[PDB]
Amino acid sequence: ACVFFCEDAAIIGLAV
Amino acid sequence: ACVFFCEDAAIIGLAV
Amino acid sequence: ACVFFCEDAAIIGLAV
Amino acid sequence: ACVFFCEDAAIIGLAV
Amino acid sequence: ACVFFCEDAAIIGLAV
Amino acid sequence: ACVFFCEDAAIIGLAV
Amino acid sequence: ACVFFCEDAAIIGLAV
Amino acid sequence: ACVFFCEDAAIIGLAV
Amino acid sequence: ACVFFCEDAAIIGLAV
Amino acid sequence: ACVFFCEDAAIIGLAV
Amino acid sequence: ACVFFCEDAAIIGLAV
Amino acid sequence: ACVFFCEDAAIIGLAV
Amino acid sequence: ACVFFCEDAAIIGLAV
Amino acid sequence: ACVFFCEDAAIIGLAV
Amino acid sequence: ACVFFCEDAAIIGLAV
Amino acid sequence: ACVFFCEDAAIIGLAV
Amino acid sequence: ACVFFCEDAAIIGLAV
Amino acid sequence: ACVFFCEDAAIIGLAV
Amino acid sequence: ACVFFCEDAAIIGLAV
Amino acid sequence: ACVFFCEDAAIIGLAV
Amino acid sequence: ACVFFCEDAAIIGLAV
Amino acid sequence: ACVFFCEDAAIIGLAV
Amino acid sequence: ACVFFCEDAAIIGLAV
Amino acid sequence: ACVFFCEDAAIIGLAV
Ligand SMILES: [Cl-]
Ligand SMILES: [Cl-]
Ligand SMILES: [Cl-]
Ligand SMILES: [Cl-]
Ligand SMILES: [Cl-]
Ligand SMILES: [Cl-]
Ligand SMILES: [Cl-]
Ligand SMILES: [Cl-]
Ligand SMILES: [Cl-]
Ligand SMILES: [Cl-]
Ligand SMILES: [Cl-]
Ligand SMILES: [Cl-]
Ligand code: NA
Ligand code: NA
Ligand code: NA
Ligand code: NA
Ligand code: NA
Ligand code: NA
Ligand code: NA
Ligand code: NA
Ligand code: NA
Ligand code: NA
Ligand code: NA
Ligand code: NA
Repeated sequence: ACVFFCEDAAIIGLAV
Repeated sequence: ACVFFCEDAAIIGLAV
Repeated sequence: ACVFFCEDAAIIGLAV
Repeated sequence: ACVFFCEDAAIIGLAV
Repeated sequence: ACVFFCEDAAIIGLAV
Repeated sequence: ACVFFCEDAAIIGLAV
Repeated sequence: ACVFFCEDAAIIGLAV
Repeated sequence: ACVFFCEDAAIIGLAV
Repeated sequence: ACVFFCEDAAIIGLAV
Repeated sequence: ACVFFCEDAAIIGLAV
Repeated sequence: ACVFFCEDAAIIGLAV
Repeated sequence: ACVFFCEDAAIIGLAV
Repeated sequence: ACVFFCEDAAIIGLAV
Repeated sequence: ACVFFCEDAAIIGLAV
Repeated sequence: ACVFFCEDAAIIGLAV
Repeated sequence: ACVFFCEDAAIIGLAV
Repeated sequence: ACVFFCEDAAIIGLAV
Repeated sequence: ACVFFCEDAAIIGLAV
Repeated sequence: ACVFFCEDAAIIGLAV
Repeated sequence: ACVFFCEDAAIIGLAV
Repeated sequence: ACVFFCEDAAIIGLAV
Repeated sequence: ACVFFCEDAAIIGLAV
Repeated sequence: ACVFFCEDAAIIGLAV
Repeated sequence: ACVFFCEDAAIIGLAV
């Protein structure tokens, strides 16, 4: 999996 | 948001 | 039927 | 491995 | 127009 | 929502 | 079913 | 060969 | 006509 | 560079 | 023949 | 530039 | 892992 | 939207 | 090219 | 906008 | 205290 | 002075 | 609190 | 799990 | 060694 | 190559 | 010593 | 100036 930094506001690293 | 194609197996586009 | 790509977030093909 | 696109309903990618 | 993916089998892109 | 592929010309994805 | 991409030419998505 | 996506309607992948 | 995917950066479908 | 599929709505491949 | 998308990592189309 | 999908065998995207 | 579409030219999906 | 770190050289986080 | 942070375990930035 | 890193507990990025 | 970056998937800073 | 990470889209460090 | 990155030299993360 | 940054030499992220 | 991020205030990277 | 973080003003990553 | 982030492609920290 | 990450222990960002 990879870490992405996204927002939809909090910007969080998501483990995907 | 963006679409990522990842697996952890099913490979799915995730809306992130 | 037709395939639509939708999400509610995994994007999946739905057979309509 | 190979990716297949199959109805499981949702049509998704599957890693074989 | 929009492109639809439909089957009646072959799945065909349709110019609509 | 669903993604459609439509000519607006440029053919682009559209989120509905 | 699975979608296969085959030609016999046109390359056709097949609902299998 | 290359794959082209053309319509004359159905949009067909062509093995060229 | 055929669809080509080009950019000049958004990649768009162009109807040729 | 890479192609990303994002929206902010049109979903477009961006050459980045 | 059919096209399968496989990797051993670049994912390539293989003509089977 | 445009992306083409061509057999080089492996079928790959090529930037022209 | 995820698939990314990048070029450095061939554009290929990389399993990462 | 997401932040990507790319170069085409300066490496910058792009809001996409 | 872009830097991605992935694991398959060590998590490393990959130049892709 | 700017990104701040703040404890909300979880320390997260916040877009202002 | 120390900050650790953990996830259970958002990766957050945890104050320990 | 302090460094803030802002964008108006490249995210840059700004010396304040 | 928020983390600020400031210098007066060393650039120091400050717990504010 | 948590990410640690440790010299193994190369300093890399490690998932625990 | 590992790098830890701790405060006792300044948040300091520590070579451990 | 290596990444440096330098003020050019904007502080940006630079590939050397 | 100083840490530089370099690659020859994984980007690693190098202790110099 | 450039930011360097060095230790003599604490790892300190240095404004150079
Ligand atoms: Cl139909
Ligand atoms: Cl695999
Ligand atoms: Cl949505
Ligand atoms: Cl034609
Ligand atoms: Cl056949
Ligand atoms: Cl280009
Ligand atoms: Cl913004
Ligand atoms: Cl402490
Ligand atoms: Cl200050
Ligand atoms: Cl995990
Ligand atoms: Cl390089
Ligand atoms: Cl030193
Ligand atoms: Na059917
Ligand atoms: Na039909
Ligand atoms: Na056939
Ligand atoms: Na034709
Ligand atoms: Na037409
Ligand atoms: Na053939
Ligand atoms: Na504290
Ligand atoms: Na200064
Ligand atoms: Na200060
Ligand atoms: Na301490
Ligand atoms: Na040392
Ligand atoms: Na020093």
